[PDB]
Amino acid sequence: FNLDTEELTAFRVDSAGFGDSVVQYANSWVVVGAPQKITAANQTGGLYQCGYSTGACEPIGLQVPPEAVNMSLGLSLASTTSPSQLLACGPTVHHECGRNMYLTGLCFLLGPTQLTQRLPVSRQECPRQEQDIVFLIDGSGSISSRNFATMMNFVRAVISQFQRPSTQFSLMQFSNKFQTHFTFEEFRRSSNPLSLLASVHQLQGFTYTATAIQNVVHRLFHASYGARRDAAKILIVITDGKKEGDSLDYKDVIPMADAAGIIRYAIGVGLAFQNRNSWKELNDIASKPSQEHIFKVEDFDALKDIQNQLKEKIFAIEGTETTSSSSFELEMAQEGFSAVFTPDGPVLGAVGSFTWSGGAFLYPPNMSPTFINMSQENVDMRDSYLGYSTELALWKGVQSLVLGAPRYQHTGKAVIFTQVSRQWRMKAEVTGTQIGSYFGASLCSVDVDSDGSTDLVLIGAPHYYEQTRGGQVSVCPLPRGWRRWWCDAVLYGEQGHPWGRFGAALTVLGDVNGDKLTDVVIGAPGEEENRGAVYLFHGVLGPSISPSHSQRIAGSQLSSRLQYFGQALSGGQDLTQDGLVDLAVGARGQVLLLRTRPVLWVGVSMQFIPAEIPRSAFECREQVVSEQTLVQSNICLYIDKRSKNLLGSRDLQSSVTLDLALDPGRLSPRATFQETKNRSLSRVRVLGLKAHCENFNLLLPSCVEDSVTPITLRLNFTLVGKPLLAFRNLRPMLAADAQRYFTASLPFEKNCGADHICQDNLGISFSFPGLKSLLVGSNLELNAEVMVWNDGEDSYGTTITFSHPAGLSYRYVAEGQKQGQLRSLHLTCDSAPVGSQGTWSTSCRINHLIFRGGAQITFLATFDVSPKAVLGDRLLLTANVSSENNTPRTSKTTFQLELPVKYAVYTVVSSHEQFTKYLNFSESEEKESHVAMHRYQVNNLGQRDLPVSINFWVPVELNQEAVWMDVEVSHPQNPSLRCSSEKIAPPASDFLAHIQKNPVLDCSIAGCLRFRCDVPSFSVQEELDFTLKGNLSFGWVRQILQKKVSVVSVAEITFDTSVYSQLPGQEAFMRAQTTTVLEKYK
Amino acid sequence: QECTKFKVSSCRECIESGPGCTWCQKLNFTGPGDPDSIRCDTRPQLLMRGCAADDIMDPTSLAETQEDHNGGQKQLSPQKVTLYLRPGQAAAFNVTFRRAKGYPIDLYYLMDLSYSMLDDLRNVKKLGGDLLRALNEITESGRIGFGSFVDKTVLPFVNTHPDKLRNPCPNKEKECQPPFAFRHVLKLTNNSNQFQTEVGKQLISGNLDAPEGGLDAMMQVAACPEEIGWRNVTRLLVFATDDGFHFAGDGKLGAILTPNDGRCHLEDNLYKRSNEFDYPSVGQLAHKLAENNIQPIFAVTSRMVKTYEKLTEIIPKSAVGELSEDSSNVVQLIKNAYNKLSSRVFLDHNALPDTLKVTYDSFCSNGVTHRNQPRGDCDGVQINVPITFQVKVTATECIQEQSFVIRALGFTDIVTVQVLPQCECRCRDQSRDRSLCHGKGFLECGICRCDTGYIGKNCECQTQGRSSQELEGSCRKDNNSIICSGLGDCVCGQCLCHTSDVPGKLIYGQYCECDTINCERYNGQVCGGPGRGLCFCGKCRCHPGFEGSACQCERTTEGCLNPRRVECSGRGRCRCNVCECHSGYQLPLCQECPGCPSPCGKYISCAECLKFEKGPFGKNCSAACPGLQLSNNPVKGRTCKERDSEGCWVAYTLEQQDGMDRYLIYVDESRECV
Ligand SMILES: *[C@@H]1O[C@H](CO)[C@@H](O[C@@H]2O[C@H](CO)[C@@H](O[C@@H]3O[C@H](CO[C@H]4O[C@H](CO)[C@@H](O)[C@H](O)[C@@H]4O)[C@@H](O)[C@H](O[C@H]4O[C@H](CO)[C@@H](O)[C@H](O)[C@@H]4O)[C@@H]3O)[C@H](O)[C@H]2NC(C)=O)[C@H](O)[C@H]1NC(C)=O
Ligand SMILES: *[C@@H]1O[C@H](CO)[C@@H](O[C@@H]2O[C@H](CO)[C@@H](O)[C@H](O)[C@H]2NC(C)=O)[C@H](O)[C@H]1NC(C)=O
Ligand SMILES: *[C@@H]1O[C@H](CO)[C@@H](O[C@@H]2O[C@H](CO)[C@@H](O)[C@H](O)[C@H]2NC(C)=O)[C@H](O)[C@H]1NC(C)=O
Ligand SMILES: *[C@@H]1O[C@H](CO)[C@@H](O)[C@H](O)[C@H]1NC(C)=O
Ligand SMILES: *[C@@H]1O[C@H](CO)[C@@H](O)[C@H](O)[C@H]1NC(C)=O
Ligand SMILES: *[C@@H]1O[C@H](CO)[C@@H](O)[C@H](O)[C@H]1NC(C)=O
Ligand SMILES: [Ca+2]
Ligand SMILES: [Ca+2]
Ligand SMILES: [Ca+2]
Ligand SMILES: [Ca+2]
Ligand SMILES: [Mg+2]
Repeated sequence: FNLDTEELTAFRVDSAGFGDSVVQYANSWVVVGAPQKITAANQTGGLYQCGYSTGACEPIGLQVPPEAVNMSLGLSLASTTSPSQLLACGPTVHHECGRNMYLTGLCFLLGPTQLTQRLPVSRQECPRQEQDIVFLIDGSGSISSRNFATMMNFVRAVISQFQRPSTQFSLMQFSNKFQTHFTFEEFRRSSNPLSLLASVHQLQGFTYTATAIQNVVHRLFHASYGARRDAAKILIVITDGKKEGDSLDYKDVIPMADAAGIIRYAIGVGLAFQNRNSWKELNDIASKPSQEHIFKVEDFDALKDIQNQLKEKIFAIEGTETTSSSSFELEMAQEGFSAVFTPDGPVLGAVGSFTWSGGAFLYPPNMSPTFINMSQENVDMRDSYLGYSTELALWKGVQSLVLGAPRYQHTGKAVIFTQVSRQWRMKAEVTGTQIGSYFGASLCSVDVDSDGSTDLVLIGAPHYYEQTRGGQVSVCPLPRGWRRWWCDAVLYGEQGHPWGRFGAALTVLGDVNGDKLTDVVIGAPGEEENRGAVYLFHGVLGPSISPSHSQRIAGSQLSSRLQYFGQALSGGQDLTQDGLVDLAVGARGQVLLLRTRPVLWVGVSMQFIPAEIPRSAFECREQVVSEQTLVQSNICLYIDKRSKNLLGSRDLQSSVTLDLALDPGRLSPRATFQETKNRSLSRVRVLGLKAHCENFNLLLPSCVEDSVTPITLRLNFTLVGKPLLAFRNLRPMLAADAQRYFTASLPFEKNCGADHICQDNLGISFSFPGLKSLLVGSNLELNAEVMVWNDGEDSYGTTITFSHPAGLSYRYVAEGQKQGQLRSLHLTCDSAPVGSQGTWSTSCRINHLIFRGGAQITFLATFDVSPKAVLGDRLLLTANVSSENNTPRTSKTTFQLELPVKYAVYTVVSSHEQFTKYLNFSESEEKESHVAMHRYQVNNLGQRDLPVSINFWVPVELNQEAVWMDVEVSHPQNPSLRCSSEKIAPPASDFLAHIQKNPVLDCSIAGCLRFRCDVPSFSVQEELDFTLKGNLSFGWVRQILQKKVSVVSVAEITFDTSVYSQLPGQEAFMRAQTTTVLEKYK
Repeated sequence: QECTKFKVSSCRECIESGPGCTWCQKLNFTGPGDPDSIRCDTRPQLLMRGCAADDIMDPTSLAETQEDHNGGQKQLSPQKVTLYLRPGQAAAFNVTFRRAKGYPIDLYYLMDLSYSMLDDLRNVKKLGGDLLRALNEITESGRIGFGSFVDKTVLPFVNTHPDKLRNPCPNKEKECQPPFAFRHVLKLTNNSNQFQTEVGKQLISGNLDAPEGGLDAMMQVAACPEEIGWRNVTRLLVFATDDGFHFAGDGKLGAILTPNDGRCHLEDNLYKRSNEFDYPSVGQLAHKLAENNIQPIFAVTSRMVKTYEKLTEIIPKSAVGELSEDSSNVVQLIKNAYNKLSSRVFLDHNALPDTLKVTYDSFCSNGVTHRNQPRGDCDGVQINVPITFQVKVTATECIQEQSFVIRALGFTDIVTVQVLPQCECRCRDQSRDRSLCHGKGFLECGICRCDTGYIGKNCECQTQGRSSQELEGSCRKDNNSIICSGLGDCVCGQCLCHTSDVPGKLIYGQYCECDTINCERYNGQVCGGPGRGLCFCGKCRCHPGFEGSACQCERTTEGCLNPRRVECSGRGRCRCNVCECHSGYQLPLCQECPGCPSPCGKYISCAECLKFEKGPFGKNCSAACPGLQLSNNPVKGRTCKERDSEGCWVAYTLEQQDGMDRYLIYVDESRECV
């Protein structure tokens, strides 16, 4: 609620797409992006650095390589603070690979160091296609010596049009025999391959078409001869006759060839082919379709007229199996489309990875970079732009990345990744809510508190709705314990204005109002009539945000004429060097900076020196005077919450206007101040972090009507002037919860008769109906049934105050429709901090009516208790009770009671599926060792570190007949812990019939073995897991005289029933089981 | 019935208290020293007190059905509803809708021209004489138009040089046309043969990225018929593509951050703006499209059938058509169009101001007895069988006279529903009895409202200096109560609650007992801030659509619903848009129980009883195996892999769904008896 909308800085540099993407640089500067700032030949854009000192933007020097074209840099930005560095990107680089160009991306790292240029600037060369063409030629005696040199001249010709090593050739000639003139190995090695072409001589002889074909693919197309393994296999043939004497047939050859995948062409000569007996050997020979892989001819000479045509059919080769689909890799991934840093090197995001799946390339410290896609075993995620947006997620442990996939199944999903030692797998994910919603656009890891461990994560979906298309941002905390994660710890902020594009961008802003609760900003350039807009929210406690925003600075703030503002924004850094953080929001044409005005708030204390009125100037009399009694009222003012503004100037001096007024609501002033003589007064006085107490003089007229109702005195107070030394504060202000209206009461000595002395006698007692054990997690509301007495004079403005630990406060009950032997009662309660360090009082005066005679009354007061309630292993609470006429005497009548407190914990255990259920028929003898393996995994989603002890139950002895021997428990991935061992004998019932019911072998039948594996401190989120194994004997199997028996092991986790418990009521997730089977017959 | 007293100064301030609030005008009804606020109770209480029946001013909500002549409008009546709406009280008016006949049709064929749509262009290039033939039965002289589309010109949606750009055609290069995105080939015309022959003309094209940019074409079509032309009756479109679809946000890839304006700007029946222009958002159609009475008919491959299926949920009037990759059964699409497109009767309204809340009812023809919900979704009504929607309009406060409309989505018939703020209760003026109220005040239905400076039930008292002994009688609720509950000084029997210049704060009541600040909080706001609800003497009167002690359970809606549209899946009541999943089922919609044993035992017996046929063991199956479904598809999630009845490791995933022990399996076509 403290975003300046008057005295701010504005940079309006008109450079096309300027102010389209912006980021906080090293605190002294702010960098803006102008992707469409045309430079040279359809090339880059350019960046601009701007300082606060002088309202002006200076161009930034850059060595734009001729390689990077139309990359329009600045589109994607990112900055770190560790050491200050910045990062810009051209996610539209164009490199011409001939037939078609693509998009690679190119970024730059600047700073107070070396101007690095990282992909890193291996100008991403085009893709190399591998082809292994094999010329096959008929050398039968039918061909003349003249038509030979002409054909081999056409061969060399079709060989030159190609370039190696991306292309390869191997020749064979086939008549009655088969000569391999040169192999694939003798082509890439021979500096002059065509030198071997004019070296071959004709064969004449017979003709065995099909025979050669097999002699070609089962030799020349071996990786042995040199034919590259991962290659495209092409085979061409040139013949002038059918196959006669051909001891083979196409019915055998064609199939196994297509297996390796070999496109087959054909070029004939004679026109005897255009008969219906010599036309089928072009179709059969070639691969389907037949009308594409053939180019018959009459003349060997004009065979080179189609030398011009064969150019194409071979180059157009891509892939023929799944009806010429369209696969990819990293040609149009526009890396750097979105980038974010992290302690272990920067991280740019690719989009067009493979099936446009997506991912992100990580760059370590001059170590070669890594990369994280989703694997291919992940069938889905086609066309989702995984990595459209990227953000960090630091934690007390290792880092965690997050990528936005706007179009997963065309709806939008967001996926979080972890980088475990030698793993780099997926943590979890969440689908979108609606189709086209675009769930994934924006993301921001933010910190509800300031513990440094990213608590939650925001998500964007500007194009979403159900009735109103305002937009949609989604709050999604970061649960630890993979395979479970919800973007629904409830909420999602919006607005009541369709077509607003709310969630287009957003950034952590941090602590601005100083209540230890980080606050975030969110853009929406579509609000109003295309006009811009921005929003401000606040955290609460842990994973949560406040739906109701405090501010909504939009494009109506004398932003004379900008169309859509808020496209992007980043804040959190102090750049104007006026103490507190700043915010930068980009807009079309210009970019603004909104500072945060210091918010201090103050505490107050009120009192009336003369506690009450002594009845002296009460009912009064009318011989002689008004001896107007003189009451003193002392008020004090002091400011305490400060942490951000720190000591020194401003955080101290600050004048204020005070406005005291007595019995305001009534047109019958019960008194007046002396200084001014009015029923109210004002005086401007200086405040400090040190209290300022001043008492004023009050004049009560001797005679007065109403005395029962105390006289009220409230103060209106603000912050006047706002001149403070330098103009380095300018404007301070107050917070949202500003109870600027504080009132204190002054009672009267009620006439309790012409005598009888007015004895104040009130007792009190309360309890907790049905309250069982009270653990922190369950039992959030705390129902207190307080009864109270009045064995003395009437108490009028009787008050009832409680003392309680910080971990709870009072909330109004407001129960009604018609129930009780109970509350009925309108009462006013005011919480407030009291004791030295921890406890504090919530007073509650029974507002507007009397408590008479020996009458008792009971009301209900409930205290919400926080899930993270810091309080001793016991919590006490008291109840002071007294009349409006204060406590005139000695021994207080307080009533207290102390309760045992426990704390919520979530503790679960599963039976990992690496479990040995191995039964099988080969059971000839009684052997020993096919050791079974019962792996148990455990983890706690609680919110506190707590010692535990994981118990086990493994069967062994069974009437002297061991079940499985030498059983121990391994504890990998974790220190060598200490585990206990103890044998025990079950009840000894008739086991014969027992397991006949159920083949199961629980510990109740066979002498089991308990393992007590203690644990020092089971830190939350710790998935501490371990397994147990032992050679499993087959001997005991006969002891019971059945088959298909199954032995079970039980594993139950435990912890001190006292102090800790489990939350939901009762979950047996702390008791897993693993049933192995020993079915072995014969 | 029900009536809690707000500040009651006149008969009108009694009406602004609630629906069940009545007022009595009968004079001499006030006792020796009784409150004037007593005149405002419930009708029953008034009669029990003595207040005559004809003295009970009771403005109730009702409806004015000014029906037209005929040919005013066709099957939406009434045509003009002039409601007189009292706040808090609902006015109900019915809506008869009996669709009559097929009006002039107007089709438009949005075909994606790709290399994958080759045999589509061949088996469709000219089959339109059977379209008018399929149009002949129901409708008469309709219209037929065509529009082509591919994807944005500039990359990364398709290589932008080089002269592959002049020749995108893969490998065949049969003189395909230049890469485009929207070419209006044919305008809406009567002829049919001229239409076919103008289509075959153009050949396909090609692009890079797999999904298409067909959405941009959508808007450009229904954007400016000042150049394309459109009939003033019906307008049906039909999407056709064996590819995906790009929406807003994807344009940022092509260095374009200029959103969609909504209007097309062509110069040669061909877009040249889509490049300097971003993609239409997903929701930018259900508005603009449904505004021009146009409705696409999804008809693509089975590979893209269930993706457009989720799209059917959002946008209104749209059907899904799975067809072969040859587009041969394309004309049967429209036999399935009118099938459930003439079926979706809609009944929404212009975005009303927040000061109003509208609902409807539904009485479909085949069986359905629906009640209380927006829209008018009755997918079981067609030609000549009327329907029934009960429109109930309620207000929160005394609105200002305004007017809105209730249209049927995809229909030009406008129903101008007038709305009148009915609150005031006429009775008399200050010509009758300038006497009582001792001249310094007027009279209104009995009581007298005094001037700024005169007060009392007969303007007899003045706002300075007064008080009596037992005038303090009805001035305190009971014998053991403080006068006027404090915060109020009693004058002439009754109390004048003091005033507080503090936001929200306000005292009121006979004995000044109630305030509008001391209620139950919520999110650090009184009764849920001014947005959600309000405060009145402790209890919160939450605005419409909000319930709870303090509007705590903020919404009466159910976001607890999934796409399945069953609350919280398996188990979990839907409280406050939150599910209470039984056992360890986790949020939000209660499907995954992470800690559960992921039980494959006891399932093997039934796995070989469904995929393989190795003997339903205990009995048969489909009885001991209510995991009824065994989709022939790669479902996944609970990747299980255990053994069979005799040796072999039978693999199979296990995708659970919704309630209790309901499942969906694909048992691998494989075994392992090693
Ligand atoms: C990141 O994401 C990718 C994709 O989502 C995961 O899966 C990769 O998917 C592609 C699918 O195309 C795999 O394909 C690779 O093709 C290369 C060349 O193209 C061949 O394949 C096409 C299709 O058959 C042919 O038509 C063409 O003629 C080629 O034969 C191969 O060279 C790749 O390498 C394979 O062989 C090489 C030989 O040098 C071996 O070194 C490799 O081990 C590998 O077997 C490959 O066949 C590709 O295999 C997939 N990548 C991986 C690592 O499996 C990736 O898994 C994922 N990346 C990581 C690191 O997780
Ligand atoms: C970059 O390319 C664009 C086109 O992609 C050029 O814009 C115009 O393009 C048309 C069509 O090719 C040409 O006929 C015009 O001559 C171009 N305009 C101008 C002013 O040259 C654009 O010129 C190119 N920019 C640069 C500087 O290379
Ligand atoms: C403290 O409170 C009073 C009342 O709010 C202020 O008096 C002004 O009174 C009028 C109504 O009569 C309000 O509309 C104004 O908002 C009040 N102040 C203004 C002008 O904003 C009084 O000024 C306050 N005391 C000071 C000076 O701090
Ligand atoms: C004196 O009293 C009047 C009425 O209460 C008030 O309006 C005025 O501000 C006061 N004047 C001073 C000087 O305090
Ligand atoms: C109630 O307890 C608080 C605790 O500090 C104390 O300040 C107050 O005086 C007590 N009230 C009385 C008068 O008993
Ligand atoms: C509307 O229709 C329903 C059901 O047919 C009927 O009960 C009700 O009386 C009708 N309402 C009006 C205002 O006629
Ligand atoms: Ca945090
Ligand atoms: Ca803060
Ligand atoms: Ca600053
Ligand atoms: Ca097709
Ligand atoms: Mg020959």
